[PDB]
Amino acid sequence: SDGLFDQFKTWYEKRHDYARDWKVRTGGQVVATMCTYTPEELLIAAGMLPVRVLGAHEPQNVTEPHIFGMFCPFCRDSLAQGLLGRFDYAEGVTLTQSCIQYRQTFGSWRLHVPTVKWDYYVPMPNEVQSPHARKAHYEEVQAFRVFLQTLTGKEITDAMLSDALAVCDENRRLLRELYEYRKAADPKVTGVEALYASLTAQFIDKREHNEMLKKTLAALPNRKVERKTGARFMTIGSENDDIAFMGMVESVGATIVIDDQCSGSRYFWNASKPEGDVIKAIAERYCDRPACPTKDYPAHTRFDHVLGMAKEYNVEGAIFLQQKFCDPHEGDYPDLKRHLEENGIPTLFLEFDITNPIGPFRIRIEAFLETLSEE
Amino acid sequence: ANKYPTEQLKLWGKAKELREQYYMNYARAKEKGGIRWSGSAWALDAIPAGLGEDVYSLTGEPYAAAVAHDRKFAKECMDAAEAYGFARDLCSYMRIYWGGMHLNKYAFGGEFPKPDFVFQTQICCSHSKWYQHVAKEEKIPEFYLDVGVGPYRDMTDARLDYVANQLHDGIAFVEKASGRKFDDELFIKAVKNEMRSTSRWADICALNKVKPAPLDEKTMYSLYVLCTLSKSSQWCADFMDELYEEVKDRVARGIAAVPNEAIRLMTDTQPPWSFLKIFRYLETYGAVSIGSLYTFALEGIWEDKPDGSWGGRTLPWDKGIEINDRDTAVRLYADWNLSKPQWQHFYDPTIKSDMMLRIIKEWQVDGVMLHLNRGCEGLSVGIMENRLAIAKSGTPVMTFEGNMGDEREFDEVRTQARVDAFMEQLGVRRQAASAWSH
Ligand SMILES: CC(C)(COP(=O)(O)OP(=O)(O)OC[C@H]1O[C@@H](n2cnc3c(N)ncnc32)[C@H](O)[C@@H]1OP(=O)(O)O)[C@@H](O)C(=O)NCCC(=O)NCCSC(=O)C1=CCCC=C1
Ligand code: SF4
Repeated sequence: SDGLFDQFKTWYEKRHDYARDWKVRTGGQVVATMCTYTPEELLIAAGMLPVRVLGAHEPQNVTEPHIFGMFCPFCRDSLAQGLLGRFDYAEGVTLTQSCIQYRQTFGSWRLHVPTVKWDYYVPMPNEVQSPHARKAHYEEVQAFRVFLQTLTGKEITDAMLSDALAVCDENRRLLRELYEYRKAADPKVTGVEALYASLTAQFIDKREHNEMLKKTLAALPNRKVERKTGARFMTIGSENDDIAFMGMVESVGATIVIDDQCSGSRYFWNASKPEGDVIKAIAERYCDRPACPTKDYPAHTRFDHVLGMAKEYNVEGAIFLQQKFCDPHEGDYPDLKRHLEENGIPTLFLEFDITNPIGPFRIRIEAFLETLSEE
Repeated sequence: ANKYPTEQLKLWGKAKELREQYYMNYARAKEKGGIRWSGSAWALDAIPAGLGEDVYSLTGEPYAAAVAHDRKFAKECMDAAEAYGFARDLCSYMRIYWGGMHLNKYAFGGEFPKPDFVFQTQICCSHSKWYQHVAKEEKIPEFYLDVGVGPYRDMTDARLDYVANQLHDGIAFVEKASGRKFDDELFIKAVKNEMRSTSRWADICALNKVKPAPLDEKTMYSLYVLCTLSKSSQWCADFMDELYEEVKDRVARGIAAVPNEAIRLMTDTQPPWSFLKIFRYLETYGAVSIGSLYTFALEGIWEDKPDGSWGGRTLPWDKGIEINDRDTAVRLYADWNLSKPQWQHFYDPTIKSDMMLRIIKEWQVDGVMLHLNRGCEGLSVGIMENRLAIAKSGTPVMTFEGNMGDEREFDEVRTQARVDAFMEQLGVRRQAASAWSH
């Protein structure tokens, strides 16, 4: 009703218009980014706007010659956005290594999207638990810096990197402050509103996004809550960026109070540590971040992260949203499910294609709510 | 009609016996206090070899492939994994392996033998998840080597450092997990034998460039497998040398695997293991498969030769490079493995496209049959871009959908009809070419 989050909703709906106008105002380049491990500080320091590729959740046939249909809907939907010309304003494309399926989106995009002027693949270590991974990633981040300096012909100094890191860390801290409100019994921020904020963080200028988050937080102390909370849900998955689906969940008698997904907490959760070598601060922030399943071995540190979030936000039920064919999350799913259930959190499993009729999922959510109402 | 002389391989029985002995040794490892470990065929098995000559692996994918050849047992294993709760679209080898562990049945008889530890390479996402479940169910230590440092051609000092330093951690891990002291001499011998076996497998594959091909791919599946069992063993290296001598003699005598050879085909990844009869069917057309990047380089290690051709990689000691200490051996061992051709498409599918185009040229291939393998994300990533690159090149190329480990996603009838249509296509193209050049 009060429209507090409308700016984030507009930014999401009009993301492409925003990027084009950003180029007019700043004269900078736009870079299509893939996977949340992209070291965006480096792109910001180089004067560029990082915009995360996401899907459109509409029917598409353009990817069949490029990606075999055994691979997930997200990697195909994402590639379709490039092939359809919807990122034609982006001079660059970059991916930082995680899931192997996503690497196909990057490979096919750099080969076939005719507006790409440059590309870069960052082989971030997967084994962030190794004592050698932070040194390796330090050198990867430095190498990307050298690449960007060469590409733009402008020195990217430590001061420039430190200013970009400050902007990113402020965004991460502000998003965490926003999330704090979701711990209340009657949250002043819905899960949908939190999602608009955390997703747009990934494709709006961070300086502009931080200003909007600061306005949002200035308004929350006195914001009036009219809706009833209903059941306290957690959403768990890879990306989880279908806001329309989340809106259905919150309309049937529930609130999504926390999440484990790259549209949300897994993107922003930790700020960097205070540290004088800015390359180390940047590289280690990503290594220390809650891990993608692909990067979570030998220990399943994710299980403790997810359960800790569930307890801190007083979750009553956890909903696994899984992309069809998603190997990293499929590999973790049976035992993550058991871990939550053994700790008193009932779970629900839902699987998604590029598009999905909402009717069947709502029936499942309503049946899940009836189960919570009994024990 | 039979234009070429043909002969069965003399070392066939030995190839089969070495593989059977490998599986029996894993099961019997404890009778004399041996060590057992498990991990991928891509694990760096010279590291556990530093712990003794009685260190026996079970490599996960070749074991699962052996199970997949027994359709009934593979179905039972997959059903057990599904009962635990795993998605049926996960890697079919991993599901098979998991199921057989829960059923507690070994394909070669007896209980499923418990490994002492997991020693794994991680490049495919499923590489960790496979053994995380195993290590939890068996309650054993687990070590993973992250080899994800990007294409070999782009390698830096720091990337190689990352892999080498992890290998030093792996040495410490296997010492602690086993209770034994690592022996540099045994380790270095194992590095050298792995270099020998993987380069020599490539040398053997390179002999298949001649007409007639001395080996057919179905036969090769019983030969490339040895390096997937224990590439760092003396037995595997020595057998590769012996096999090379036999295949050289076949070339010298004009011996064809397929006496009516008229068509040379190339395949790609992971054939459906309970349907290898498709190869024999193609032989009736005079079609021989000369191999694939998979058969040649799942373990084979290659280099560019002085004439530009592809052949086995030069052993360091034939290049004046000494290997006389642990640290030197670790870094050379890391570098050797990072050059594996079948790791490169995990980063850049065009590297594999170019490798496939090169095989088509150097092995004189007439047509390409690509398996769109729903059972293996790791070897299937990029496959459609590879198909496109072959299609643009002018070489005939077809696809068929399947799953190497799960027959429920392989349609025998449709696939055979697609392959028969492809043989017709190759005949039509030959008629047109003849008619145009008179
Ligand atoms: C055992 C097998 C499955 C089947 O074998 P066979 O079909 O040969 O059956 P058989 O019952 O044993 O013998 C009957 C046959 O012997 C023939 N013959 C007789 N005398 C012969 C002679 N003197 N010379 C030549 N041939 C001779 C007869 O003609 C007859 O054949 P026929 O009926 O058609 O006429 C075999 O293909 C094999 O080992 N595959 C490897 C599986 C595997 O482990 N792969 C590694 C996976 S690792 C991996 O994927 C990854 C790793 C890492 C990362 C990701 C992936
Ligand atoms: S999907 Fe393929 S590459 Fe990955 S674990 Fe399975 S057999 Fe190995």
